[PDB]
Amino acid sequence: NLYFQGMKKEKVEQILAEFQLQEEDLKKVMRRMQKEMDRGLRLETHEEASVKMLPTYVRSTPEGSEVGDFLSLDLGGTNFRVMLVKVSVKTKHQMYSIPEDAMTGTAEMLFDYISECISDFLDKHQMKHKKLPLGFTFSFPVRHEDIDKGILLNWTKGFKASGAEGNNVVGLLRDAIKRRGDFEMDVVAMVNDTVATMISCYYEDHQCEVGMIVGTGCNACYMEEMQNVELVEGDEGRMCVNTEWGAFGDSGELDEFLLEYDRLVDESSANPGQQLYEKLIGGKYMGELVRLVLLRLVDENLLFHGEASEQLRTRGAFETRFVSQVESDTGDRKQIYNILSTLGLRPSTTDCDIVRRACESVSTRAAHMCSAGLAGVINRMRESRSEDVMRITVGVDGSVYKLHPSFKERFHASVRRLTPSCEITFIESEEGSGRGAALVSAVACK
Ligand SMILES: CS(=O)(=O)c1ccc([C@@H](C[C@H]2CCC(=O)C2)C(=O)Nc2cnccn2)cc1Cl
Ligand SMILES: OC[C@H]1O[C@H](O)[C@H](O)[C@@H](O)[C@@H]1O
Repeated sequence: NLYFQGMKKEKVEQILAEFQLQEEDLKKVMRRMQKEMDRGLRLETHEEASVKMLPTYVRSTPEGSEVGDFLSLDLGGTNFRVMLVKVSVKTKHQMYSIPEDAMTGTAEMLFDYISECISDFLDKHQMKHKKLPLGFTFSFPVRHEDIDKGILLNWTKGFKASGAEGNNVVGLLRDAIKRRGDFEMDVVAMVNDTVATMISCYYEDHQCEVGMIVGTGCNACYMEEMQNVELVEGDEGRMCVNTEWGAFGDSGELDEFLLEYDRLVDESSANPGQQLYEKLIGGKYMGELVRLVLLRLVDENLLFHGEASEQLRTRGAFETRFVSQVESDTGDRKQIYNILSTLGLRPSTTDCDIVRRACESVSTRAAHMCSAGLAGVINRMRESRSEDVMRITVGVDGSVYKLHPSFKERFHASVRRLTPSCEITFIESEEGSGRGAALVSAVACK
């Protein structure tokens, strides 16, 4: 019965319409983000600011860098990456899966693991004896005192290792290295992944002064005028600021836009009440948002005969990669069918179409919300600079931006609508977070 199949779809659409954000909604978000950014930069309001605008101590500096071998560490997904880079060739690269116990255990365990992975890598390439300059991409909010010293403000993205928050991260790393005592490293720089991504792209294209990650988490950094970074002495040149925009909304700034699914995701997360804007966008949460929408549709007898399988009712079962796979479906529904069948469902073609619409609704909202953030930053920059038309390059990494079949296109379109009088070039970084840490280390070394 097509009429009834059709009636189901119309009811689904009414439910999914909740995810829509009009252009004026996005402008509001953008303005509110810019407001929060202003607040993070100012001494008077930094402590209260949800968007921390953390100085990175990465500065505009004359051309050039030290040459040779640099080790780069990259922590901030569940995979830890070690990279040898010769200044530039990524001579060698190894990725290591972080055990469950290390991400939610003690900082000692986490950093012991990291140190072990480093010895493994140094062994695979017979260079454990060589004392190397090391750049550390550490993808969490850090309050820096310098390029090589900064305290972890709080874990995000489900990290929970005790004894890390409030401590110098470079010290934690150094301590773990010393405890193992089988190699030595000169940790010269610690940067955020947004920062590393920007640096890696900047190397290729000097117009790159913004980095953005849309991966497990979502964040951005940009080159701010020193005169605007009240938290650091000096008015000359530029310094990269790590926005930590994922925490936008943590003070209520997004309340009118948060849906029931968002509340649910937030409440089941490792950091309830935190990173709310990130929870609208990041790959850690996207598949779960879809899962909750699907459960709602099942509850309304709109999907899967009103029955959800064990798998569909399993936390994290609807993987963000499935959202990407569903929206990649060519129209034969074959990809969608296979995902849902593996989730223990017996989907009809209508079921498949509805799941497609759910995915599109969540991912479009993610794209649009993300666009308001980036537009806020770029518009801010254009204003801070003398600029009628600002031509700028944004370096981007992260599986959501890179792998989702239509996120990038929706995101770009929306950003462009919100940034007239800007000309934004987007570059997808290759090795960005790893390569960027080595590059910053080479510059920090000179
Ligand atoms: C000429 S360069 O490509 O070697 C280069 C120089 C400058 C820098 C800066 C960071 C860039 C990023 C965007 C921007 O406008 C400046 C750098 O490495 N700065 C730095 C490094 N260490 C300590 C303090 N500052 C990086 C790089 Cl790869
Ligand atoms: O990994 C992308 C982002 O994830 C989270 O938002 C982290 O707090 C931030 O530091 C990082 O840049």
